[PDB]
Amino acid sequence: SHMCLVCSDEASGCHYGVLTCGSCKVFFKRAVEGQHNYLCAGRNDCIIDKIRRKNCPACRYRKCLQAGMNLEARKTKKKIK
Amino acid sequence: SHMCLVCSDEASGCHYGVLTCGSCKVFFKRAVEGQHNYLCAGRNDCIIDKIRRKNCPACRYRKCLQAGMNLEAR
DNA sequence: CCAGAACACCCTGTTCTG
DNA sequence: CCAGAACAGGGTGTTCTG
Ligand SMILES: [Zn+2]
Ligand SMILES: [Zn+2]
Ligand SMILES: [Zn+2]
Ligand SMILES: [Zn+2]
Repeated sequence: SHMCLVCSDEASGCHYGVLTCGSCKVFFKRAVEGQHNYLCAGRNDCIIDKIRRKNCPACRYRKCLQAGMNLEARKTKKKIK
Repeated sequence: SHMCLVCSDEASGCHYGVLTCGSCKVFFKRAVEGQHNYLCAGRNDCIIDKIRRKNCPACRYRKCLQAGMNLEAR
């Protein structure tokens, strides 16, 4: 019953190594598999929350990285301990 | 040959009273009618240019109004 | 030439499947 | 539980129509 660490929406589980909602889970996967040459229109600190997370993919992706999301998370936990 | 005064894309003609591109023309009309209440994720001063105009409809719509865009101007 | 409508795509987020 | 795929919708921008 926790909150997505990236956007504070209703979290759905531990995804790519972090507590997140589903939207952030698929957003991160899409961002890492393509290019993430996104551009912030503000000052690289946009507020990423449930209604505003769509505004700035640049800052959203940055928060994903900063919370520790990574593709090999599940496979890394499966080497422990 | 010219420049949209809202997003700086190549403008297409005078729309709603102002030199704008086509995307800004239709954005503005949708903003006034659909009257969604948009919310900035920054500080209400986002850069509105070709690639970023889509990031912040609140600020884009503000820049539209500030450039003089107006529905009943014809 | 411009307003408005239609179309066509992208991005997103929910649901399905392995 | 959680990854990845599929599917459904909203916003955006170009083209079409009045
Ligand atoms: Zn989230
Ligand atoms: Zn940002
Ligand atoms: Zn424009
Ligand atoms: Zn803004």
